[PDB]
Amino acid sequence: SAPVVGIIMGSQSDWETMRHADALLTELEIPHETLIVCAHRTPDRLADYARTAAERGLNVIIAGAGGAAHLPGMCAAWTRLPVLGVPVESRALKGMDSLLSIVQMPGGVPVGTLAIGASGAKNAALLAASILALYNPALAARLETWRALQTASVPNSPIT
Amino acid sequence: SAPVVGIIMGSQSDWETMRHADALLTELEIPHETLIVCAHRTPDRLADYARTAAERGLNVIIAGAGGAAHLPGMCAAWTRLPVLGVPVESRALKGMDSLLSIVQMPGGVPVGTLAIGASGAKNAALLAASILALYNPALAARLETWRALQTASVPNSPIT
Amino acid sequence: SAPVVGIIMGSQSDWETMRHADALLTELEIPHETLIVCAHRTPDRLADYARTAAERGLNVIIAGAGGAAHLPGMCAAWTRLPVLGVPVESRALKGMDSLLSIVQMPGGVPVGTLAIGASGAKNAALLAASILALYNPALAARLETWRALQTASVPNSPIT
Amino acid sequence: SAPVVGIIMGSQSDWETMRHADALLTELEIPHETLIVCAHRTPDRLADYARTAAERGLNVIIAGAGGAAHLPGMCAAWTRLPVLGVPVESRALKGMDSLLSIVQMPGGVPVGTLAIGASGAKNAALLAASILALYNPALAARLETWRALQTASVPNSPIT
Amino acid sequence: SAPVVGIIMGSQSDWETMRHADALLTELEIPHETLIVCAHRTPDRLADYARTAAERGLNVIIAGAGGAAHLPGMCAAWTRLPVLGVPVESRALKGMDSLLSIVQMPGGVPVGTLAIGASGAKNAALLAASILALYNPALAARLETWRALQTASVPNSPIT
Amino acid sequence: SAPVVGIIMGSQSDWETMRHADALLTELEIPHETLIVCAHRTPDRLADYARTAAERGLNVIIAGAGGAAHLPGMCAAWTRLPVLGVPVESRALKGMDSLLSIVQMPGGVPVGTLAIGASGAKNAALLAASILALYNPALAARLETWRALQTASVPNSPIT
Amino acid sequence: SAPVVGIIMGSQSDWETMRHADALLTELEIPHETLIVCAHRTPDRLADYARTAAERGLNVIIAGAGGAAHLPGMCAAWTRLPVLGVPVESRALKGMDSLLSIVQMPGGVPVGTLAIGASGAKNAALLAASILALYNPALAARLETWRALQTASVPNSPIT
Amino acid sequence: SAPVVGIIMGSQSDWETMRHADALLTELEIPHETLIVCAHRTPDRLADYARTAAERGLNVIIAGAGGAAHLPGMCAAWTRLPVLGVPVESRALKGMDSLLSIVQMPGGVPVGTLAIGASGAKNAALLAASILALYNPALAARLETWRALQTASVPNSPIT
Ligand SMILES: [Cl-]
Ligand SMILES: [Cl-]
Ligand SMILES: [Cl-]
Ligand SMILES: [Cl-]
Repeated sequence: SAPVVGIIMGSQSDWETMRHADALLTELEIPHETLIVCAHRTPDRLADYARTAAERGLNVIIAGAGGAAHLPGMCAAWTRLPVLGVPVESRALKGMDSLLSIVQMPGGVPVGTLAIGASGAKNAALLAASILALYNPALAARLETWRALQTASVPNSPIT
Repeated sequence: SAPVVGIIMGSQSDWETMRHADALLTELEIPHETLIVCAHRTPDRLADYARTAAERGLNVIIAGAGGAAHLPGMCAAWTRLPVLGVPVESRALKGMDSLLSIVQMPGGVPVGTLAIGASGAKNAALLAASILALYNPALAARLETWRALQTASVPNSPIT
Repeated sequence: SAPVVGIIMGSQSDWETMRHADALLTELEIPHETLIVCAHRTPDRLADYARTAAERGLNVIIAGAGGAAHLPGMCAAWTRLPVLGVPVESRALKGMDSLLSIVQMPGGVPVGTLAIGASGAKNAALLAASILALYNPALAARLETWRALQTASVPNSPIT
Repeated sequence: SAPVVGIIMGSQSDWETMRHADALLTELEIPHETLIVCAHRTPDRLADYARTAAERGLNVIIAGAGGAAHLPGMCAAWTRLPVLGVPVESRALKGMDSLLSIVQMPGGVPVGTLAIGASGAKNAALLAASILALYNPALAARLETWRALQTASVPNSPIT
Repeated sequence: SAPVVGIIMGSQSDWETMRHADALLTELEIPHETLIVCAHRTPDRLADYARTAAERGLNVIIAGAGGAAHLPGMCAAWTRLPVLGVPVESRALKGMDSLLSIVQMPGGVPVGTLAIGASGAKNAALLAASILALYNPALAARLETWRALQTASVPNSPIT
Repeated sequence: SAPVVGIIMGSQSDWETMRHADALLTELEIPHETLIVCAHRTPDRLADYARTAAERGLNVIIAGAGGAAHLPGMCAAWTRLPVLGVPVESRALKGMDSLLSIVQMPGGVPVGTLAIGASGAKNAALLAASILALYNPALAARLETWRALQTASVPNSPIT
Repeated sequence: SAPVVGIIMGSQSDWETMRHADALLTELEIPHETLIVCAHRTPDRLADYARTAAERGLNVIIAGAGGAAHLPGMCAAWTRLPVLGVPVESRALKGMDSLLSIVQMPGGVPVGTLAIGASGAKNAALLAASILALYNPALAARLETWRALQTASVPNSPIT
Repeated sequence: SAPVVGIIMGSQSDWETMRHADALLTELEIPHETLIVCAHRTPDRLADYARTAAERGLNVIIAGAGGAAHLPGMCAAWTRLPVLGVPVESRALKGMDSLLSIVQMPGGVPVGTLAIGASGAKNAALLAASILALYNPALAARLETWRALQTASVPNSPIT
């Protein structure tokens, strides 16, 4: 069926991180698309992607980028849809540049930001799912089952 | 009308920041409740608030805290609703402690984090609006008007 | 005999760090328990653990967590017992997120925080021992012997 | 009555912060002494203070310092009593130098570290109280009352 | 005369900083335009400004922004002209977010970044002048005079 | 033909980073020279290099250094030419010392600073090319072709 | 008497900090000179000052600067005298840029670095005194008196 | 002959760094001693070492430590001799805790601080040599020869 979440990232090297978002949406049976869109090298591609997202039926955009990470913020500038941002870990500054470049958006143009790295990618997918679950009772039930299994699966003591 | 967004904050001192979220929801005519809930000083109040949020009809929770800011994360631990986190600027570390203790959530329990301070409070309310707009056409139109006015009102040159 | 110290951690991956606390309590013949309790994935488990700790005869809780590290702080919210916090080293931010998330507790709910990593785990055990030694003369004598041996064992010059 | 807690600080300028520890111990009626002891300017005063603390009847030492804050760590070097460290906010680096120079102790000589500033001073006194409460039933009851009042006094909504 | 340098900034609040660039270009008699252009609130205004800059006769663009400062980078995405970036000091993080989000550009789309604040604004105008001076002899002479006066005017001893 | 760009660096160990600047100038057929000049070990060599650069026909200087990185700044003190600075990644502080040592120049003596590491070296070359392209139509055409190919070469989706 | 210590600083604004070095040398009756020398705006003045320091009879140089603080390091490049560096507190980054750009010198050209701000200025003068005291018995006695008075004058308890 | 420089460090693991100081003193034929002295585990050893250093004929102390690095500062508290501090690189925080713990000494008790790691150890030795060279003409000549060879040995271009 048509995608309701869009996962976008600046480059192939981002995929090692963003694949965890993709996996989780697939696990929760959320139809989505996964694309490369680079804010600095393909800025017109980004403009077109973001401003047509709503009319294309997307409900949430998950965007990942590292370094001077402008992809989530510029996506949000062109869409009214909620945009979730994943800071990709950078080589020198370990994602601190990614984090600050994404989370520190000015008032008026939001990006809901998740943790640096794979955890943030997973949680962007989960946050997107909790948003969609507000209107989709079947997904809401799957998400509840997922959260309940997570809780039940935590062991009671460590292995030495 | 029954609140569909809950704004919670750790203390009265957070209100200077979180009032910007409250004002924005009011401007967009989003029914909401605005409460003090402290993860450390009132942990049972928090548990009850978060675990009953969904059955009370809340759709999104906005949570603001500073320092070792645990309020958004522990709220997300007890609800399947989307939780948006606002790092409140702390005295010594200028909200960097607030930011890291909110954004760096483990995979499995997300918090959509906004900028440190008033800007983040305003954006949490806007992000909450964009989530609700997915399934409220009248609100989607008002949000569209809000973003259009923001864009159109930016001056073309500085005043000296 | 019944445990007087509880060592808790969010996950198996924390054990590589927290095992040093366990080893030291065993060395000093301090009866203890070692458990996994995750603040975000098992928040009700945490609530029950912390609020029954005193009646179960625990005297000190040592809690380790990394990233948005909320386990020590939320433990302290539910118990009047002293809670000692160990920041576990995180991948991207090297435990700085862990450290700030733990040490920056608001006035009214304390967590005595130790160094990032294995050193902090060892010192949490030693700090717990110095607390217990205030009422336990045999342990006080063992601790004094331990500190004295540490001092006597420092070499006078390096090996080239 | 003879002091069971010693509060020491590097200088008069630290008092603005450490007075919060003094006030809390007084509120809980914990006999204590409040002194200036500087690791760098009065190192022999420090050596004598710390090495005689236990035989003088002290149970816990609370030590506050800023900058290259060596007072808590060197105090712990000379006593087997639990030492709690308060990072005082420094002018330039806002207590980040204070924090790192206190919390990052080597394994073998612990300092239980609290938050930067007044909050950390208050919490050091509370942590000291929770330690003493383990073997003083009357004090344990007063601490229970203190925490219960803290929890109950948190307002339910912000004042505008 | 037609502008050969464009100074753009995200908002009126940036003017306190960017006015130093404007004053310097005026002092050196470099024809320029000074405009407000916001990457997030006016992204289409930015796209148009940057993509037409060269055909409008601009030679250098100076762009100032704070927080998640995306203005210089997105400007460079759409022009082949040299873009110089001025990190504006932000309230919470003192321009460290501004700095990292401007300087850490991916290979392929450069931004020549100057210091945080007024100094960086002044230097962006001076750097723009040194670029134009390469092919404007009269301006090169005025810049030489400017640097010579700067050097010669430094006092030999402090005034008390 | 005679060099119009000078690439300088403090040591052989900088070459692993600065070679990317060299490669890009060669790709764009920009005549250049590549030298070692160390601000601290050969300060008179630096003084002579920088103050004769313009008369030798250089148009732009690209300077790379790490740690207490003073080579770009001191180069700029002695020339009126535009100086572009590349922070070389340092072992302990990952180039943060390099970055701050270079970008934070006082008003009056500019250094256009690029990203930490290989990306910054590549972009210094590209920034130098965009400066030269202002007066050199053939190079301007090559640069435009280069930017256009960069944009066209970005893939549309990632490889799993 | 001829100066044996040179105090140099980048600008008049540094004097608020460096006056503490000047006052201390005067108190200890160490003949000195106090001058403005800026690495970036007056690089030839710096070269001449540093290379002639030893033949002019100077024994120690104290150098203060903020931001990209290159003054101490470039001074050490041109003299074999010990150079002591004072990081002056900068507006945005609170002297962290000053600190890193001074302390992180390459092996081969040392700068003995003191604390950010007035404390570092005072300590640079004291460190210079302790160096001169090695071969001036009268000064060694005055320094001994100074340190003894410092130690003895520390109060025993805070004033409320 | 009797040692005139003392190199001290907290542990064997510091030797990997401090060996570079030792090597350089030996190269310059400066008689020295090299010892382990740990501020926290052997505080009385430190007190005795530092307060007898001058009467034992030492002229300069070089002290290295990592983490909460108190060895240089506490050494300086007990001696009037110049004390040079080397921040040893720490595992989690890469020596930033070491650096701040050492350099941020309060006014009145100086530590001349060098770079994090091997470079700082080498430069502590060189700084110690420049201090001793003020009174020792033969060493002064060796140091000048050493500095001159360093300068002459810098290559003119990199190897590809
Ligand atoms: Cl804003
Ligand atoms: Cl508080
Ligand atoms: Cl300036
Ligand atoms: Cl001070």
